[PDB]
This record gives sequence, C-alpha cells and structure tokens, in this order.
Amino acid sequence: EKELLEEMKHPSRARRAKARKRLEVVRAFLDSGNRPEWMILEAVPVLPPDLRP
Amino acid sequence: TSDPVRQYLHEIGQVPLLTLEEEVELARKVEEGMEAIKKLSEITGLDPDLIREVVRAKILGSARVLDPKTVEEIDQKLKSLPKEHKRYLHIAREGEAARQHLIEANLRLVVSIAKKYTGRGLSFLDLIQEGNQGLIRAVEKFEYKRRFKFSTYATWWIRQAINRAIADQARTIRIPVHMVETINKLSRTARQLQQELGREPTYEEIAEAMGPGWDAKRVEETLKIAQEPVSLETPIGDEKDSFYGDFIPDEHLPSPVDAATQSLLSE
Amino acid sequence: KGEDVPEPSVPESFRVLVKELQALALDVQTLDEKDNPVDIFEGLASK
Amino acid sequence: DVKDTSLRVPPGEGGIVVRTVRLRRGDPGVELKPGVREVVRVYVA
Amino acid sequence: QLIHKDTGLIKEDEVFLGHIPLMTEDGSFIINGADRVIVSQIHRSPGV
DNA sequence: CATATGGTTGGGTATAATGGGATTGTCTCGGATGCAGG
DNA sequence: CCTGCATCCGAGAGTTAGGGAACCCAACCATATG
Ligand SMILES: [Mg+2]
Repeated sequence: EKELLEEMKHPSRARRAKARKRLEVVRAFLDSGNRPEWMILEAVPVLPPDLRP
Repeated sequence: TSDPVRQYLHEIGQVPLLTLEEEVELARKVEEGMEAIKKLSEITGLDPDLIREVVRAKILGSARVLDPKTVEEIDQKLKSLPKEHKRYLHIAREGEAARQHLIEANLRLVVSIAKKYTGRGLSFLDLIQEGNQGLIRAVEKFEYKRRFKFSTYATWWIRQAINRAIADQARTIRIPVHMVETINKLSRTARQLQQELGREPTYEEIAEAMGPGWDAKRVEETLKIAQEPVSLETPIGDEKDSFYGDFIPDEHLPSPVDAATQSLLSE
Repeated sequence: KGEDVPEPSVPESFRVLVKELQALALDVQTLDEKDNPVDIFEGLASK
Repeated sequence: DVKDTSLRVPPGEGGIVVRTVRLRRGDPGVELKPGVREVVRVYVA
Repeated sequence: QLIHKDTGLIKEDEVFLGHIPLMTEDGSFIINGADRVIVSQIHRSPGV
C-alpha cells in the first residue's frame, strides 16, 4: 500500500490510474480483514444432498 | 493454451523414444536396484517399503514435497554403512532413476491404447491417466529376463487398468465389477439374439441363452438395476425455460392439510 | 380454526440461496442491529 | 397393510367411459418397462 | 462379403441391421404409438 | 452371540504394438489492451 | 516517454400459459439365519 501511495505522485495519468486500481483491491483486503491466500481453495465445500437430490 | 489434450501430447512428445539397448539397460537397472534395496533392508533391518520411500524421496529432490526428519536420519544412517554395501544403495538409486525414465519414455503407448475406449462414460484424459497407472504397474512387475519386449507385457496391464476404471467410475450409482460384467454379457447375448432372430428377443430367449441359473424374472431385475438416472436439469421444450425437475413434486415434507390434521388430532 | 393468520418467517428460498452461496466458499451471515450473528437455520446446521 | 393408490377423475373433467384397454406382461408385441406388471388405459368421452 | 486380400477366400453373409420407420399413406409416422410429422428445413444451398 | 453363505473386491493374463477429434447465419456496447505515431 | 486507434473479450437481449464395447481366479468382510 505504501509503494502504491508513492506511485500515486507520478506525472503520468495512466500509471496513476493503475496504481489507484491496484490500491482499491489492496485497501479492500486490508479493511475487510480477509486474507488474500483464501482466494485459493484447499477444502471444497459440499452442498447438502437435499438441494442436489 | 487451452485444449489440455494438445498440451499433454506435446509434453509426452518432448521425450524421445527408446531402442532395444536402452530398454534392456533400464530394465536391468530397475531389477538390480530392487535387489539392492532388499539387500540394504536386510543389512539394516528396517522395513523395505520405508527405505524405498526414502530413496525415492531423495531422488525426486526437494521440489517434490513421512517428514524430512525421518528421511534425513535414515538416509544418513544409510550413508554410514561400510563398503561393499553402500554400492547396493548406489545401484538402488540408479534403478529408481531407470524406473522413472522407463515410464516417462513409454507413456505414449498408454495414449495409443486408451484412444480406442472413448464414448463409454470416461473422458479421454481420464482413460490416459488410468492407462498411466496400469503402465506403472507393468513397469514395476516387468521381468526382462524373458527377452520379451516391454510393450507386450505393458499392454495387458494398461487394458486392465482402463477396464477397471471404466467399471468403477462410469456410473452415477456404482454397480460392482461382477454385476457390471453380468450386464455386459446380458447386452452382448441380447444383441446377438436380436441379430439372429431378426427382431428384439423376449426375456425368455435371453434367459435361455445365458445358461443354467437364469430365468425371465432375473433378467428383468438385471435390466432394471442397469438403468441410469436422468438429469433433473433435462430441458423440456424448445425454449430455455422448462427443466425436468420442475415437474417432480416433493413427497417428503408434510402438506399443510396433513400438519393441520396432526395438530387437531393432538388437540 | 377461525383465527387470523400469524406473522410470516424467512422463506426457504433464502435458505437455499445461503446454502448455495456457501458451496462457492462465500460466508453469508445475517446480523442484528449490534452486528451480532443471527442464526436463521434455527440451530440445525451448527456443530 | 395396504393403502389407496387408485386412479380418479381430475377436477373439471369427466364424462362417459367409452373404452378400456389392458396390457399385461408377456402379451404378444407388448413391451413394458422393467418392473411394470401391467398398464390400464381408459377412454372417456 | 468378407474378402481376404491375401488368400482370396470370400465369406458371404446377410446381416440384419435393425428397423426403419415407415411413412403412412397420408404422410406421417407412427413413433412409439404416436403420430408424428417431419418438418422440412430451409437452409443455405451448398456451392460457391 | 455364532457361524455359513453369496456378494464383493483385489490380482492376473508375456509376439508386437508408441501424438486425438471437432470446428460454421446476431447485434451492440463497454472496458482492457497491445501497437502505431508523435 | 506520452497519446490515440483499432482489437479482443465478455455480458445483455419483456411477461404469462403449456410442455416431458474382456475374462477369469481366489481371498474377505457383510449379512442372514439359529
Ligand atoms: Mg415459461
């Protein structure tokens, strides 16, 4: 997040936009408390049988 | 990028084939490595499976993930034996490497065999993977001393693995292997009696043609148990709006009338 | 019985939706005014 | 030890029963599904 | 007929292949006891 | 609780075999993006 | 280095009704019956 905040001082507009877009995801993860590694599945949940009868 | 069949075919094609000399050498090294590993097990007194596993893990390297503590301790103990014994360990390493190289080089026979089993409830890649398992079995059990080519012994195991996988996994409701064979025999007999009779035979004909111990009721039960389930999402009508499961009522939960009757009865 | 109908509860389709969202590895929770969990399954799915 | 599973006239239908057909297992040319002993059809006008 | 390219022996056999539905006089079919009609299809002609 | 039967499951076959099978008549719109110029 | 400019890919496209392919051999737990 600190690297991206410093990246937001560049005169370029496209680079600044890219830094902002990356920061959206970084800050969402930081505020929500979700860990990024949870986006990779290790245990697959299994739906109850009565909903897949 | 996509189409994993192309990727797998390219990856197998990146390994060159083998000549008679290379094949015989690899078989000799695997056999002497197995003999050497059993000799090490006898010398050290440990279980042969465990020393096989530690030798294989040390060969495969850190890249491939019993924990590292036991493998290191037993390896170092194994690297402590006096001379005329550690030579066996070296032969075991070379034999394990030979086994890997042999499987890697003969993977293409698995694809060649498995390409003729499509359309039977298993995808192409699944058939190849089960053929690979059968190839591993054949490699492990192969005996070169008989001077026969490896593919002759490998084909039988590959076919056995593919057939067993088809019998085990092709059906939503699993039917045992002997019962699956019974169903296949029933189908073959009925097909031959259909061709011969110029019409679909009745159940008595099939029962007579199977042999003693078969009556029409048993044939009917066998065909009933051979029925596969249909999808609840089968589209009904041309428009994409009606599914089969939309026409099936729930018979488990009590209806409002039934619940009211029970409550009034309790009252 | 001649009385008026009582107040309704959570429909079963919302429970089905919650279960199908859990199968996609998404944690859906219903909360009260103080952000505490509210169990809409009556306790039948809690170990 | 048995219950009613009879065929009844649905709401809004009815009339005069004009024809009855019964097909049983083993009858020449009859091909029932496995497990189904017999089928009965009623034509009402 | 089964013809061996080498020997030259011939094995002639008549084999039953199944059933083909028959069109009635009015132009329909009886499939599973129900009357059915095959609808003609309009499509792009092959060519250049 | 004690077996005895069928049903179930694991193991085996030795001439030689060595890279698969389909693809097709919509239309617009908005964002992501690699390529060209200055 | 910036910018614009085709280029690619993905997501949309009204409601209600009615409709429907080997075979064999031997050991081993499970269940049935007394
Ligand atoms: Mg509809």
